Amino acid sequence: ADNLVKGIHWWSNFWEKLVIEDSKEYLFNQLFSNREGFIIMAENSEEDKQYLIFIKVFQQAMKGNFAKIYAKTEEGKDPPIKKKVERLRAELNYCYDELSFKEYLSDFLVRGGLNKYFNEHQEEIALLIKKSPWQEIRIWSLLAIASYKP
Amino acid sequence: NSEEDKQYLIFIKVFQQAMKGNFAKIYAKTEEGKDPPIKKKVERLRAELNYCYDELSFKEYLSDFLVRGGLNKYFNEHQEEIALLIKKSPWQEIRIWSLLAIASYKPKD
Amino acid sequence: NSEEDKQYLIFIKVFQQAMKGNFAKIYAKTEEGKDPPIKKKVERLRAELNYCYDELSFKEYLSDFLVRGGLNKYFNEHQEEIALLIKKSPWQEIRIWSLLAIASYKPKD
Amino acid sequence: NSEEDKQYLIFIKVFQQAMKGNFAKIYAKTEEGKDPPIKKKVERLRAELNYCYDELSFKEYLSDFLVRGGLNKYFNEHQEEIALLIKKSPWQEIRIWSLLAIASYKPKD
Amino acid sequence: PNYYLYGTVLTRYGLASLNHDIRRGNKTILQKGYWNNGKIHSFVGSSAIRWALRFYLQKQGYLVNRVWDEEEHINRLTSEDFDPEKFYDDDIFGFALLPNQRMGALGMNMAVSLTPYDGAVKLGAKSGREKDSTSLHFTEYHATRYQYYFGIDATHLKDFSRILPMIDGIMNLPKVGGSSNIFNYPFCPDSLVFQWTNHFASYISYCFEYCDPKSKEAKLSQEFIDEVECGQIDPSKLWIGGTIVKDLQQLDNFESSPLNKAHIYRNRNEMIEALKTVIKRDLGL
Amino acid sequence: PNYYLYGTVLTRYGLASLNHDIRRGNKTILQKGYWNNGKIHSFVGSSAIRWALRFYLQKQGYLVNRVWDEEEHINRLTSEDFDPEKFYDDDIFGFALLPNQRMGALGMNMAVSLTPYDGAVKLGAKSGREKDSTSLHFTEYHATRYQYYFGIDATHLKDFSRILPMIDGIMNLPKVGGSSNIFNYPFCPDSLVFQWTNHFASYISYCFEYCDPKSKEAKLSQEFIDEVECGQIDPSKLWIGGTIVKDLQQLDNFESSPLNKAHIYRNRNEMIEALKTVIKRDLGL
Amino acid sequence: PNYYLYGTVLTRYGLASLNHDIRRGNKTILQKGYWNNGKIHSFVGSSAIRWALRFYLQKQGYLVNRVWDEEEHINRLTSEDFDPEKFYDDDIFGFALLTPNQRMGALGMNMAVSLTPYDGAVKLGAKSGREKDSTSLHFTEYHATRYQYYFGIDATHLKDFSRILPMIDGIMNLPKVGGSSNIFNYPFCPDSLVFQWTNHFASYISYCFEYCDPKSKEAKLSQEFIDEVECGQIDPSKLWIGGTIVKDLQQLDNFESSPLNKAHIYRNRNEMIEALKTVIKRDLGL
Repeated sequence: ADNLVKGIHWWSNFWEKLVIEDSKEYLFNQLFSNREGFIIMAENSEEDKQYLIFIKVFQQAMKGNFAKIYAKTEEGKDPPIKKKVERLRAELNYCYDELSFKEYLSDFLVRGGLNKYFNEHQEEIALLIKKSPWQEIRIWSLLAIASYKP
Repeated sequence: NSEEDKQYLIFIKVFQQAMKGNFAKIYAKTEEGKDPPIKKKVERLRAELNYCYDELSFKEYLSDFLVRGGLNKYFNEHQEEIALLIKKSPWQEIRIWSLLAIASYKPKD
Repeated sequence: NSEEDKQYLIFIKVFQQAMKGNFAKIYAKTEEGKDPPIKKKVERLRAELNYCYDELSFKEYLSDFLVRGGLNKYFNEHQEEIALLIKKSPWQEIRIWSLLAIASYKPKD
Repeated sequence: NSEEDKQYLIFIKVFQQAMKGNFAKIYAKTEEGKDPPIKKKVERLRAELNYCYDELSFKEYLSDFLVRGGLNKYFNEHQEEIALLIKKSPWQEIRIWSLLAIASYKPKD
Repeated sequence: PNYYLYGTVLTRYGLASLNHDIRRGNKTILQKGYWNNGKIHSFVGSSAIRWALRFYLQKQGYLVNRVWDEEEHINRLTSEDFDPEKFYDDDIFGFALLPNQRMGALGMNMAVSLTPYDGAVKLGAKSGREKDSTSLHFTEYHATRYQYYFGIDATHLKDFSRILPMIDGIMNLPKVGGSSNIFNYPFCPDSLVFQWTNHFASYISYCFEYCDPKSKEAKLSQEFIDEVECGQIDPSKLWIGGTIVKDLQQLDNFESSPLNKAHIYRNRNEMIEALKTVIKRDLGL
Repeated sequence: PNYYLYGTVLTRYGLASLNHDIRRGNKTILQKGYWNNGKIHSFVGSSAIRWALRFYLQKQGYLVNRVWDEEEHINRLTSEDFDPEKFYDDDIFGFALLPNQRMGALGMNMAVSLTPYDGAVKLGAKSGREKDSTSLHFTEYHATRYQYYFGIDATHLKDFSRILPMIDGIMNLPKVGGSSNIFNYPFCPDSLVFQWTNHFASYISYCFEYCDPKSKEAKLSQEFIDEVECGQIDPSKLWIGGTIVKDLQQLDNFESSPLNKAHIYRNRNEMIEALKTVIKRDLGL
Repeated sequence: PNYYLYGTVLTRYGLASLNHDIRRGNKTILQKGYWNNGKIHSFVGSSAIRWALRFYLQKQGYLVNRVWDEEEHINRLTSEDFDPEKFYDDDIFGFALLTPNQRMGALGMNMAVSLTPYDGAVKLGAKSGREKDSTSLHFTEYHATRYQYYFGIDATHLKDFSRILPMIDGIMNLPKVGGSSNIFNYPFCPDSLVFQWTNHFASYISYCFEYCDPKSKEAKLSQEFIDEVECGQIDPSKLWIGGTIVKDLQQLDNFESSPLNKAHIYRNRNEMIEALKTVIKRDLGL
């Protein structure tokens, strides 16, 4: 509402408030309750487009990784997809600078396999990875993990 | 886009053309059987790239892969730019660029 | 800028011109309708370049290959710079530059 | 700078001047419209340089080549430095320098 | 008259995690912010150095209204009424209980990191196979020289002789609040730039700069040297000592620059003795 | 009177994989970060040395609260009520419940590698045939000498005699947490720089510096020698011992330098005995 | 009490290809890295030596949980639940499962270093003749040097103290270390030993053997180790030196006046091993 009155983009810095500032998750839970709503407004945001394409790219990569784990999973045993997702969040949060985070992101994208979205928007996604500060890319990767819905 | 971004894009395309050449050689060499290994080849390529520990070994592997690829139209049109980019930029950034090119490889329709 | 990089680029050009000379030599040698071995020759060159065991090895080969290339103008323009670059520098980096040249001659044809 | 590299460069120049003298001799030998054998002479020079079995071999060869070159002005001004450089240093290194020199004569004409 | 003492101090090189801010998740972030060139630098707060000076005054045997029980880790008040005439800490650092308040002679600024913070982190984990929620953790650290600026008003001191113990404490600063178990970072000075003048204007605030973005070089800033060249900041009132003395003496044309006729001492103790003699002569002590 | 013991000791040359960070993929990432001259140096956690000293104290009498099982790989507490008056562990290293919380008598800094780390990686395979995801793996090593800086407040110890066992343990440090099976790195020191003074001012930080890329010469420093020459860090308060003594005695003008009149013993045991005698005399033990 | 056995052992000169790293192409590259003076040296993985010791314990009877099939090259476990009380291999080398499921490991050893810088030494391999395919041409790297590695055992940590005795014999009569023994048979038996048996954690004998002399085989003792011995540190009564290095030590001038003369020095290796085992049994009550 404030941003609306200001006339500035609603998505001024929701994540900052939702997570960075809201460690307690007081409104982060609201994010969980209204994540779709956040995405809805983000969809309205044209600039988000590129980050939406990156969201789809990361979702496809994690789909490939989960398929690899499913193939690795023994018969009868329950695959630890929840544990793997928690590991993904922990590893992404561990990354401390641009170099290490970009290393991990590129390695994960490679391990994902053939990505259709990353093929269609090759140059755009490549430039987004090269230009955007690594903290932002980490934030949107975390959102992609949280927004994954098969 | 600035000049550095153009150089980075040509490097991505150069690596993709090199992978095209290597995969073509793999297809031609092992046409026997149900299907030659490409997914295993891609996994091995990623493992080799991640294996490289310093600038010397990684640059050696990158140059060896580039020559193994064959003729490189993107590397034809830009000699000095890409050569200087490879020699100057830190080898880790080259590793990120190569992995991104790997993940961005568009299959030939 | 960074005259060392200029010397590196002109060395790449020198190696490319030498391989051009050797390509002309093999094209002259072949006869009848037989396909002139170029892919075979390039792969042989790459294999011999990878095979090396320090200093004398691969430096003798570099000099011999440059001589086999014959008249090379880029090396003609700059004598002392390239001579010092060949005598100095770790041989592995010279191998990197030569392999990059292998992949960067294809722009010429 | 770096006096040993100065000796290396003056050795390069001495070898180039000696082979200039040898080329002048063989141009004098030939007559009428036959193409004077020079690329063949360069190949012969390279092959004879490659053929050697350490120390006395290739040292008698380098001395004989310098003699058949004729009068070397650079050698005249630099007798002691050239002689000391030849007596010392591994013979393989001197052969590598000589092969460079070979590839290096062309800017003379 | 109205004499004041200003100085910018540089610390040694070492790993420091002295100012952890409000931690997130499992990682204990050390407080950081922007500085010269827009690169993030790690900050150690001035309140920490003020606490360190208070602890020094307590340990040396001076009165000090606030007593810090080391074993109890608690702070006690010798008297509920602040008496700046009798207590050194009340005289220097001031007070506000909410007379009632004092301005405070010592005015100190934050301790910035000379080198930008890359983001290096350290993992710590509880040993043993029995692992719980508190098993593993990440602690952020920084390998940097720290630099802080301070300014005191000699006239404002209720007792003028109190300036000597504060200088001694700055040169012999006890531990600055941090994590001494795993990052024991000595805050002892190794290069000073001190100014003792009657005018207030100060042009020595953060006069230190790095030669390379990731290095322990610690050269003097160009602005400070240039300003000494131009004509202000009288060399007779300048006091420079420490490791930067060597770099200054290795500079070209140093024997002709106005830096030559300024108080420079390789040994910090000698420069401190000279400055203390000057202060005692100026304030009639 | 307050007393402190600051020191920086250097380890022997050998392979090191002591402080694996995160194991990114198959590569157990030997933890590293930037250091002097902007080159990546491998690090050994200070908590590792604290654990090693705890284990040393536990192994030889010396009642400690935290007993390491060595069989179940678990830590047992003899009494949850930490009592620094009785236990060596609580008196020395401190504790935190989350009572008294102590402060810790020993302050440690992270061990740094004296040489930059290039890639130093190693393969690993499991016998042959029937290969699974655990068959192939990598381990990072490092062939250098490690250097760390530590400091104890002697007065802060509940029992003043407890300073002796820590010196004995630092001289005889057990296995520091790391891949002892594949890379058995002894952390015993071969060159010591100890100072025992009565004021906090603590130079002799990571003085040991040699760079010289890939070597094992381990020259002392230029800046520490400088300080010595200048007049501070008086030689009577300095203790230097180890293989560095051999290099020091070969320096020119060493007989006239102030570094000569410092306590120099080529043998480590003699210097440690002398330091123990001095400490016992000063603290009245 | 607590007793620790520290020792540095130098192998015999020969051609070795025991540490193929990654197989970049045809070339099977030795595992190598910068060791000293900035020169590249070849390293043998310590896990290979541990495998050799396990195989030795398996061969000469004894009880070892991991049995090497030696016909299918497959590992089998006699008992899935590791029992350090019974099995020698689990008691000595430890185990990780993923009774305690984790063992510390009584033997801690370092990777084997090459006493000589590794310069070239690549060797061709061509398969028969005619009908040549992609597997017809291959290169194998090698190295003519002496390998030296560092190991340490705490006999106190062993569940059975008598298990220290087989380990020393295995160190002496070590079977083949994992490598291309078909074409590069490198015997890893010791030819010079420097053993220290003490009751404290300080070793100071990590890599005592060092000779440099590029492509020679002199294998002299490092100057720093001799200086440490003369310093009074490392008591000669706790030092055990045996092998070919003994001859060079005796040929040194003023050897009798040197403190090294008071150390347990035996030219023969087996007699030194017997004396060491006698001392170990006397100080362990066996």
